[PDB]
Amino acid sequence: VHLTPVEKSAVTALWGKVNVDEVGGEALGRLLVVYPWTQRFFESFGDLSTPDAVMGNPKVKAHGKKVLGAFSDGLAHLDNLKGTFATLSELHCDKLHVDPENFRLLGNVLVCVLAHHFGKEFTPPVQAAYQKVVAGVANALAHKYH
Amino acid sequence: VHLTPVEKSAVTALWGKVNVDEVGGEALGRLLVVYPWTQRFFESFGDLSTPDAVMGNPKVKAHGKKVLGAFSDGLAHLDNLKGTFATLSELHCDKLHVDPENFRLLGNVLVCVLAHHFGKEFTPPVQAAYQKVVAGVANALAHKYH
Amino acid sequence: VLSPADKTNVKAAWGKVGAHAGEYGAEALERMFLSFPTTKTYFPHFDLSHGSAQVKGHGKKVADALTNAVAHVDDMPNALSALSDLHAHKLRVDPVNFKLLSHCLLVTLAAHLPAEFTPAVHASLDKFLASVSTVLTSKYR
Amino acid sequence: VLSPADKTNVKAAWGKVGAHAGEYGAEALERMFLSFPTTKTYFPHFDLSHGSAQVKGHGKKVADALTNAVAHVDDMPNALSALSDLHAHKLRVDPVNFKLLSHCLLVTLAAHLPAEFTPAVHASLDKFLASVSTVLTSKYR
Ligand code: HEM
Ligand code: HEM
Ligand code: HEM
Ligand code: HEM
Ligand SMILES: *Cc1c(O)cccc1OCc1cccnc1-c1ccnn1C(C)C
Repeated sequence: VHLTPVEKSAVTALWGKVNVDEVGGEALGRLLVVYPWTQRFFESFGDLSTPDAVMGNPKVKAHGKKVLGAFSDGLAHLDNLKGTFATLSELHCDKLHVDPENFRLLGNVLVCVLAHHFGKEFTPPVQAAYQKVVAGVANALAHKYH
Repeated sequence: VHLTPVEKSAVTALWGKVNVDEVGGEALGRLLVVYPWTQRFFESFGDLSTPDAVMGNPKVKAHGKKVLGAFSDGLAHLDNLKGTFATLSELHCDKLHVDPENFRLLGNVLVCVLAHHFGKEFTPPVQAAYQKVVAGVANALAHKYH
Repeated sequence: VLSPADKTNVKAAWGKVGAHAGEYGAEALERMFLSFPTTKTYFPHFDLSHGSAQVKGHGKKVADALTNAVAHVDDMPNALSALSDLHAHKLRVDPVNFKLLSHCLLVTLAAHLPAEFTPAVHASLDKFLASVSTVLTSKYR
Repeated sequence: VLSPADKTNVKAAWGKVGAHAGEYGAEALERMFLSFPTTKTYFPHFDLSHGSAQVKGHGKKVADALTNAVAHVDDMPNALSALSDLHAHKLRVDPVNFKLLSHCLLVTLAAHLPAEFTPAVHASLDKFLASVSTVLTSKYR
């Protein structure tokens, strides 16, 4: 579903306050902790044996930053998520064969992290707008399966 | 969906042997029995209270025939499933709001019914070709969500 | 399947909810209805307006049911049979909707109890809610 | 959560499998590998050619585990703890793959035991395989 203009302003305003060094790493780390099979795609990343080990892993933090940047690209091109994520879709679908349900999971983990950081500022209407974003992103990332 | 020449010939040959009066109704019936929440979408169909009631229900059988006919249309137009199922997708997605996991489930129940009817003739390569087909149909029905 | 550590996390985290149970249950429902509008079709007999007394009251019922589920965490099928009757037999709720409410519950807990919502507790709560969801959507009588 | 009727259906159906359990396990694996080629990524060290003795041997192991699950249907977490360690802790198998194997097992049973594969039994068997899947993909120890 399309974001409304009010929703687009709300998501963008909140996103400007996000800690870009950290939030991506927390989302990726939580994915690896909450859904541990996703660790299979990151065997070269080192120690992922405990929650602390995952969250404090420099490669998880670094790679999370990249994940966050891609979400930032989506927020700047919401009318063209297909185009924006075309390359990433090929990598994740054609090369890595990540099951698409996992893209949905990461999206929702990111939403949980935003709630964690922003508290009562992450209002139900604000969440609803972000659910549209993460759904659009997941869908764009799974495009090669469509 | 892309099938090799031998896959196309294999799926077509099997499909010609399908009992068009029963196979659709058994697939839909089994969906309603195996995944009972799907009954919520069929309140107007009457008695669905037991497996025997579902399988013997005249409306389940009749509607099953229509479902089977859609799969036949899909088989005839494998190169353009998105176009073929455009109006059906609008119905299932925009009007009925059927969660798309259920599309995958019905495709796999159909495959179970084909195995049930054809036995050892439903070989692993034949199944593989049909899994390509039902995945394509499920994806086409879900296109309005993409 | 919850580990012993999972059960300790859920008992601890949900125990910190306390008198805010209904508030959080109501908020999770509101979050679900706004974020995933198709879920509203299960509640045509409810006043779903924002700040509805019926939603606040139902949030309490949902939250109180979870407390019952945590209290009988090793015998949830028996403990929650009435609710399985309701959600699986009567209402025929598509399991996707349970994933949606569970997610909204985690969001609510993360927003309100950020110190408690560690990665490990998040994991355990997600498993607990999935477990409750499986029981409520299964027909086992 | 299996009903008493579900457990009777599973046990009745698995009884008719008999000495063919390994054959069916092998066929389900083969059907999985052909229909869902991404699943082969978990077995890079296996001979996966058609007729592979290794796949036949593995089909027997899988079938034997399911037999053990049938024997311990009310005690699956305890009975299957080593297999959970393997699949959940060590292999980290994505749960979607269990849905694929479970589906291929149903396909195999429908192909071989059509008189046994009633809609009721199909439903019970699907639930049983989902239950086993949940145990093998959870870390609870
Ligand atoms: C849902 C939103 C997701 C976004 C926005 C995203 C974004 C990205 C980006 C930007 C890269 C870097 C590619 C490059 O530098 O060329 C990447 C790599 C990767 N992603 Fe994702 N990703 C997502 C989901 C997933 C999921 C769910 C998984 C696995 C379960 C996954 C596994 C990977 C892997 C394995 C790599 C390559 C890591 C490496 O090079 O060692 N991603 N992703
Ligand atoms: C996956 C492949 C599926 C196919 C090929 C299919 C095909 C069809 C067709 C041809 C119709 C008739 C529409 C018309 O007359 O214009 C229909 C109607 C319908 N389908 Fe499906 N369908 C599928 C999946 C599903 C699923 C999974 C559900 C529910 C869980 C569902 C629920 C319905 C309902 C409720 C109707 C309308 C019945 C009525 O008029 O009362 N369908 N479908
Ligand atoms: C953790 C998940 C859930 C819990 C713990 C839960 C708990 C409850 C409880 C305690 C009730 C009150 C039953 C009574 O009247 O005594 C109830 C009712 C209800 N629940 Fe849920 N529920 C959950 C998920 C869902 C979901 C996902 C839906 C739909 C999307 C749903 C739809 C309903 C409906 C329609 C009622 C109507 C009760 C009435 O007739 O007034 N529930 N639930
Ligand atoms: C009902 C589902 C399943 C059952 C009952 C099952 C059972 C087993 C058993 C009994 C073993 C042998 C343990 C031993 O060596 O003593 C095993 C190994 C294994 N399973 Fe599964 N399994 C299931 C599903 C899966 C799925 C879905 C995958 C991957 C897609 C998978 C991948 C493996 C792998 C890779 C091994 C190790 C093979 C080796 O190195 O020898 N299993 N499984
Ligand atoms: C009962 C069930 C159904 O219907 C589908 C999938 C999984 C199911 O149970 C999993 C299972 C099996 C054995 C022991 N515990 C569990 C489990 C895992 C999470 N919740 N549960 C229930 C408390 C049984």
